[PDB]
Amino acid sequence: DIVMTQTPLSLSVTIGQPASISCKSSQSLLHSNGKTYLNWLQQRPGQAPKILMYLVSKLDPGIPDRFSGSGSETDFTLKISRVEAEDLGVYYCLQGTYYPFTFGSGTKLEIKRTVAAPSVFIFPPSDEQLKSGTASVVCLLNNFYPREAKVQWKVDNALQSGNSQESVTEQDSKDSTYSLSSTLTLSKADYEKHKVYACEVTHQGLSSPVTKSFNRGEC
Amino acid sequence: GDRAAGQPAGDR
Amino acid sequence: QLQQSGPELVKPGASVKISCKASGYSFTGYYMHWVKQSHVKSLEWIGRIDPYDGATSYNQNFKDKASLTVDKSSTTGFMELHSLTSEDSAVYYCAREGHWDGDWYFDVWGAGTTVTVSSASTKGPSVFPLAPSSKSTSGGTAALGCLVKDYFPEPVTVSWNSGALTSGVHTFPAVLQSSGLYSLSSVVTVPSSSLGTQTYICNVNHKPSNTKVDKKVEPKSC
Repeated sequence: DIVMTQTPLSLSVTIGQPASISCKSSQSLLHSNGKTYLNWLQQRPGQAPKILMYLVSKLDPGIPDRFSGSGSETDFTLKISRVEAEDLGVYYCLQGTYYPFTFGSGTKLEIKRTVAAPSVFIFPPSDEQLKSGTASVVCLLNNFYPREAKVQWKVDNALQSGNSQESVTEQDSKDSTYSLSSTLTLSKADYEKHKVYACEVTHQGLSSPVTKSFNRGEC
Repeated sequence: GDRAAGQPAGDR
Repeated sequence: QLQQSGPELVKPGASVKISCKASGYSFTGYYMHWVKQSHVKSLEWIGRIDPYDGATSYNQNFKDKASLTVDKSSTTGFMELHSLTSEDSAVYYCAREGHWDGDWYFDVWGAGTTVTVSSASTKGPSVFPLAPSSKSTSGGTAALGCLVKDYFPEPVTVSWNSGALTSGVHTFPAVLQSSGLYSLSSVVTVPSSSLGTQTYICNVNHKPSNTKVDKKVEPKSC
């Protein structure tokens, strides 16, 4: 089958600035009837794919005019005039000339916005979970950019390692920011051994590390 | 188009 | 215009049947294709079926794996997968090849069906409240949420107030724990003054285990 190669693999564009995605096919996608069946798809996180363009340059009526497509028989380019926040997600090219259909590798598009400092929250473990025998302490970073952030746990001013997990959201379709949760999991025995639990947050938008802390028993 | 049609990659 | 079936947990070697309910258009007038998504970069075409007479065209990779049938009475298309292996765990979409400007393309896509192939059995999640407090306040805004822990497989559906609370909601991608069970959290930022008047309930629905849980998240003194 035809092999589609998409360059670049990831792309980061500022709002209002142009973007460009490339797609190359192993064979000429021109068909006997003279039509070049190339399709561009966009898949926002948590949604199904949606076709942006068909036959290289024809836009779907629901797609705005800032999307454009220009390509020859073997090389193709998808252009965005002014990138907006809703244009995030992964873009795939799809050939429809030769059986069977084949997709490209995909190009992740990140929306570049101004630096935003995270809001730091901390949640002591619930009493219902403490009755089960485990204790999860959550540290929350909300609405920051860029996504590069560092979280470190301190139990009684002692740096921890090997007992926490963290997860970052996808980029927001509206404000183009990220959120991050960090869960520190311990046993009921290990949790009651200490009193001071804190998470230290370092981010590009912060001058000094921010520390949210609590004492076991404040509740 | 009562009968379905599509891009040539669907059928051989 | 396209509705798919729920997520499925299948043991290795067994079979699975997922459906694609169509509505709002001439069912027999457009091909219905199926697509496999193994991960973020893997997108593969399975095959198509003509709803008028049942003519099916398959990809050579899915000859012995997939079989497409149709039901004109219910205007529903089905895909059955036989002898599943680990590499069959993916998300499966159904799509319509529509017509516009004298050209054909996929203009309607289903939401997708998550299929997990594993010998492990399903496990219901445990929901714990992330109660707001002084430690979760920032500039008159408060944070609260729900911790969904120890479930298998993916996905779990989290909503707030039966879907009425959506603004400011962040549901995190699940993490794999050392026990092999998934865990995630859903959080929302609300006005701290509205903690006494408003009621915040997270709705956790884990379809592979048929587990529906509602948790009221109330403030705490901390």
